[PDB]
Amino acid sequence: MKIINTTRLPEALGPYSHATVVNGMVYTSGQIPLNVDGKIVSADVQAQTKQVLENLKVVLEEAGSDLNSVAKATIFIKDMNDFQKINEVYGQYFNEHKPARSCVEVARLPKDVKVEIELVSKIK
Amino acid sequence: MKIINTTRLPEALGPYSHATVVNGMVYTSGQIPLNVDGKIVSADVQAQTKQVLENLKVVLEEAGSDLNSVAKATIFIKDMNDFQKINEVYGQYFNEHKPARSCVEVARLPKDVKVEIELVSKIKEL
Amino acid sequence: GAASMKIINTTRLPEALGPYSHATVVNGMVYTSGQIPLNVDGKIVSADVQAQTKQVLENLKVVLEEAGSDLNSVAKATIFIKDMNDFQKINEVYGQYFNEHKPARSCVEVARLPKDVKVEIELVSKIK
Repeated sequence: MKIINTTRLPEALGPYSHATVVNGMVYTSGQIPLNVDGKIVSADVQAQTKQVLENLKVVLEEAGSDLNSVAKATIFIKDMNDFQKINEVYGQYFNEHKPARSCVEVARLPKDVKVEIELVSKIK
Repeated sequence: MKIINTTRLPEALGPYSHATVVNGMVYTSGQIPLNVDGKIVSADVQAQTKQVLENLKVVLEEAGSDLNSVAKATIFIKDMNDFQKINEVYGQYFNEHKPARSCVEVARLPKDVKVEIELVSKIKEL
Repeated sequence: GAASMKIINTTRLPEALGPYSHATVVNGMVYTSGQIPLNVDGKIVSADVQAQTKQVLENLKVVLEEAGSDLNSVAKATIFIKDMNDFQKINEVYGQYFNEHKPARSCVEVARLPKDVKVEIELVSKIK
């Protein structure tokens, strides 16, 4: 069991970590579109999707993995009408390597963000 | 990292794959009740549940797993008042083998379907 | 032919009625079913959200123990909730259980939970 916490990201306040690594796999926390100051970056859903994926890129790096090693993503979104915008940004991060995915519209996310994404990835 | 795609499902057009296999485990994408032509098969929630599970069966089999090898299912539904009906269909597929599961009602699913199911399963004999 | 794993169903909790099990153990990981706040008699324990969160975490402690795991071995939790206004109260209880070890987590507001409960939690854990 390894605990992954990096000051390269907005701190996990309270009782969670950015990721764990266990049995050769990285389990990330859900990322939301905060910058390193813990501010929501934009109201724009594309901009939020980018911040999320950038944050996750960092977690994967710090955990000993990368984007091309991701097995599964779960995308929780506030509006399914944003799906095409989100998908466009997501497809910039997952271009050649295409993980398994689920995407659902939830009722509400932390801090009223529009998109939250969690990954399961293999250690390199 | 093995990427799984099967021509018995509608083509993964978009940045995903029907499933991946990593460390002897299969992670499927969430399946929705589309046939191979990308069309929703029925409005009926039981017919949708059946199509989801048949779609998952083909993904598992293409990956070298099967429904009896499932570790965990997550069932996202549009209406909890349909739970017992969805449950009845799911129990026809998971009769002998009873994996772990969660089931929650979401606000909306892709293409306004009523049910989406993802699975984590183990590869047979390796 | 089926891939080898251990199915967990303990008499310490209300039976999983129908086509699921309390947990599975596969390739050194425990996958729990989502736990809702049912008491030893199978009933919703209380309307209070902190009582429900306690009951969920105590149920999950049971499942993890019976599977050969423990809270210190959890990789990832997902907390599904009915109302983000309960998050502070839920988090206060969660943090009492995950005080020394802090797993990866996601928390989302869903439209509805089984039995109209306010919180449901699932875990993925290592064998201890």
